[PDB]
Amino acid sequence: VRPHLRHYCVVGRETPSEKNPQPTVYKFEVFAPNFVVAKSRFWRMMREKNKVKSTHGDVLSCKVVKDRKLAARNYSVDIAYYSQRCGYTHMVKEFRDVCKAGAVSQAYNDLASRHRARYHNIEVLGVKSIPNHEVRRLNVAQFHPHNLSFPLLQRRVKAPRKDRVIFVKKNSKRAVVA
Amino acid sequence: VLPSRRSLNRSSRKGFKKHRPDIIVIDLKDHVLGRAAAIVAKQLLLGKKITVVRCEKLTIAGSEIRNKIKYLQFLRKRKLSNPKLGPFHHRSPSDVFIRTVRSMLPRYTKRGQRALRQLVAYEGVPVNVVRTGGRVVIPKAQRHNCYRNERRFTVLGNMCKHVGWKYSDVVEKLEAARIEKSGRHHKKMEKVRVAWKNARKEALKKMPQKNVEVLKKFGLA
Amino acid sequence: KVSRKSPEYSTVRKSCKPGTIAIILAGRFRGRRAVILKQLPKNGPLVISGPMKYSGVPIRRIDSRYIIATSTRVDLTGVDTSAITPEIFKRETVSDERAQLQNAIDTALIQAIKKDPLGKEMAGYLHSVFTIKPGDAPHRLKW
Amino acid sequence: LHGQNKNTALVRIENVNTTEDAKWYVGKRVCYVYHGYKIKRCVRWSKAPARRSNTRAIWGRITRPHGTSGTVRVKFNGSSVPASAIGRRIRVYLYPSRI
Amino acid sequence: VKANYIRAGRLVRILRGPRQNRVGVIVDIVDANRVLVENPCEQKMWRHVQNLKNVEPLKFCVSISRNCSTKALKEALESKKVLEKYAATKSAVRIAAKKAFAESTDFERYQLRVAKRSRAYWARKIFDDNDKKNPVSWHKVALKKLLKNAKKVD
RNA sequence: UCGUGACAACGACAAUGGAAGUACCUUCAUUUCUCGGCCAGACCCAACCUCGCCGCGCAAUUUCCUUCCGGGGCUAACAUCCGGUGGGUACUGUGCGGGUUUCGAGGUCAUGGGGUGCGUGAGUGGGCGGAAUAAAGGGUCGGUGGUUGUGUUCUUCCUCCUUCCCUGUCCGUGCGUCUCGACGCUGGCGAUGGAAAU
RNA sequence: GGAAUGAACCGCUUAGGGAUAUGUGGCGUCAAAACUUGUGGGCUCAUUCUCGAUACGUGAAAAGGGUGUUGGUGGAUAUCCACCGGCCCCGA
RNA sequence: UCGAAUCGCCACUUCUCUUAUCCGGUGGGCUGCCCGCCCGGCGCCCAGUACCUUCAUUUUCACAAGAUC
Ligand SMILES: [Mg+2]
Repeated sequence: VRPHLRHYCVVGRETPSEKNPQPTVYKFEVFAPNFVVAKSRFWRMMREKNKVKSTHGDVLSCKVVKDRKLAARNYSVDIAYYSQRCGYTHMVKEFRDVCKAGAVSQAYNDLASRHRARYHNIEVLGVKSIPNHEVRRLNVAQFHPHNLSFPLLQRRVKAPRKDRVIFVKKNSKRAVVA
Repeated sequence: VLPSRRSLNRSSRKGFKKHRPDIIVIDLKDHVLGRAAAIVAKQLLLGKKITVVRCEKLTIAGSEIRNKIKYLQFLRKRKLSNPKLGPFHHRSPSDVFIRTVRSMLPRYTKRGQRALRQLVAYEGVPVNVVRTGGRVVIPKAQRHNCYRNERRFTVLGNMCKHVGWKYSDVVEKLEAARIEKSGRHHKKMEKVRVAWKNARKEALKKMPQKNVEVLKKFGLA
Repeated sequence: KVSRKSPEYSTVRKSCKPGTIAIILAGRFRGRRAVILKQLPKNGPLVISGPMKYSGVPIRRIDSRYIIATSTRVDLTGVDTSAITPEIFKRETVSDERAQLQNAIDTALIQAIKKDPLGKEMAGYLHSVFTIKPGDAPHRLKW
Repeated sequence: LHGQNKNTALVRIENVNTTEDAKWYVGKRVCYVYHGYKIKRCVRWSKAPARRSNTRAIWGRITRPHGTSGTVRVKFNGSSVPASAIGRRIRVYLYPSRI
Repeated sequence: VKANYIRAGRLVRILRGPRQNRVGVIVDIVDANRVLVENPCEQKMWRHVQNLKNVEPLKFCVSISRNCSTKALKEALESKKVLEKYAATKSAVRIAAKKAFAESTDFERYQLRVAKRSRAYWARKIFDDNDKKNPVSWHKVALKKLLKNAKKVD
């Protein structure tokens, strides 16, 4: 519900014709805000790989995939982003999340803050739920142990929107103004 | 202020003795300077009378060296041909707060000038403000909801000293005297506070049996 | 279905019913409570008469937009209120014919309130006065 | 940013702070109370002579909420409210009542 | 320093959500600022994600393991009777009282007003007759000073 | 261009100017005075615009859920993870609905009315009158043979009966050439005055 | 109508007026709007022409450096080496 | 002389300090769990929850036609 970038599976093919009857049917996994963007990414991949353009092809399915459950997991996401003066950069990162869509949305925000890369310059190669004992990052492995505990400090507690005072008495909750 | 003979004579005929307008007193200890000024300025424009005390305890984000340099840059500005017409650089903490609030008001219309007239801005808690009533705070600028713990901050009084203010010792001497007098008085009347508390208790078992149940249902007894 | 020409026709809120306690919001009796008795034959104003002993509000007419109908109701099956007719208000010290009508209806209203199981609490309730204190919100209440 | 339009006024009421609370007050009557400098005509000038005074009132109604913090929009009958009322008290009555 | 620790089996109360002022037990921790909350002995409150800025830890704890079954959690809660103890806490009663006032029907509001007035009157009567003997108020203390001052002249 | 008497005020934004109100002045105009072309408030009909509450279709809900094992992992276990076994039968999408044999409310100082009352001042209404009482048009079940498509039988859709379940049917009112005019109920103010109102 | 200001930029193009909704641009105060919205993530500390923050707007910056801090890639060993990014600092 | 706008008040609030902090203080047992100990208020229509008690014709809104100063 919270994450953007839903999980889409796009199935398509080149239109049947002479000199190429019964063309191959391809499958594509993409993470996009809506199915219009999902189909746009599918044809960009088809154009640069199979030399097939959207004008001469058709889409057979634009289904939304379903995830397993609501447990805590480890996700490995290998991603690539383009920039000038550096070309293409490939990396593998690990995240903690609940579903594949959430992990990939985290990765997109992470690349924005740490490397200043926008959505259309980023290509996702794969996402997989890996077990413990084979994650290579300490910022993820520190949540594995049982009996894990920590306190909440430096909290900023804001009141519900209905209460929301402006001036309050020094030694009481009297709410002088508003 | 300073009622002339016209005012005293009119009050004598009419029978009036005293009058006090509705005023809010804000304790400015541990408050972010910019956030408190913005909240107060909007309330002034909405027709409120505000008195702020302890203006020497306002805090500014950053180190004391950084903020002192910022003031020395402001002090450098003056009308070269006639400095007595140029910008005026006030030095007391209470004057600095009023200047900050003034820059957040339309100060060249009669509406803004009237709004600025409704702020007093004392230093410490003077004798004419101690017994007026309970003080208030602004939770949106309390600096324990605003600053991260590890960041250095400046106290306004310390920064106002070292650039020209020469009443820091006077203010701290008067504040310490106020604490002792207020502390002595508050320890007194502990008997009447306890007596009233022992009166609300045992008031139950004297009230009718139905009103106590209603009090229990609403979590008041 | 009821024709608009017929006297029984009326378009008033379902909250305002005979026997309902109401808070008067305007006029010389603002802030007091009274019992709604009936409605005038056409789509006219309601007739409110709180017990004169309790709230000191006599029989008069009021618009439904100047009261707040509370959720506490007193049964009025015993009372008749058939003597209340528009011409008694059309006539425009108190005449004694008005006094006898007010006194007779008041006794029936008082007896009906006493018949209610919470009669003593209701009598004290009708004595109270509504006001807006500094720091309360009438829009968050439930009535 | 281009200037003001004086046929509508903005009123801030105590203890609303929410759009849902401001929607309770749509349609309610509003008045602004001030005084003149002599006794002019008033309602019930002949039936209730005790009412005669320098006090005067300008009435209006609440049309719709403004923003998300509980401010409302008010139209003052045909004319507009004077600009000397900015920052002063406004009365918000409880009638007409839907409750 | 004295904070209650965030861990599996710790009861929390929700601050500002749709399920405001509700209690559930933490069952797992995912990253720094997200947990899974569940309470099987109350309507709604199935397993769901909750931000750590929207909960407050309580003093009560239940011995369970991370990612435990719903039937295992239900058994653990009833054995320790933790939910009943929270209901007896003063913080819970204050919250329950505020909800009761929001539902009031202007007749119970009058009844509460009568009850408070009755207590205030009796407190005033109790405070006096403890001021006649062992005076404590401002006026009763000054009466002794006045009487002794007038003894010599009168 | 200047003097004088009366008055209005006014800090310093040079004045002048525009818009919208207000406070005092009016040798101005129009209306009313026992009905009013004055000021308010509520109500009705039509129209337009909103909010609550309740729902539907689609393989969208199976790249999924649950049990019993073999790996693997932690700690004694469980869990995250990978292969198999038998059961399956609030949920991250998309297109839409709901007042008249009645689904609950709100607003128009942002609209027109004679506000059903006289005559040609044309209530058109599933809404106003008269009649009649499931009227044709849908949702499931069980059978019934033609059809689309996988795979070497079952899967859709049709037409034809059988069970229950839901809803709402028919009729009716042109003017003797054309146009404009007609402003209900309640209170305040106004009874000829250096009067009210615009 | 917006970009504080500007012939030419952004939006839109113009009879006299109401109601509703938008565009560009915005919602700490000046100044209408989050009375300082989120029950969303990260990164950053900037001492003397004073860190940064609306395009056109060279309406001001380069080569070259810094484990200051936060991320990646490729090799040895159960920490070391080489290289490349983000924000900040020197060059100024 | 003045007709005016404003509509809570208190000798229980009117002392101080912290927010990585026993949020009322405060000890003990085995680096987080468990176990003990002691101590804002009034105000809204009988001076008070109880019997009794004048409200009008100001007969449908209008600055509260009433108060404070
Ligand atoms: Mg604003």
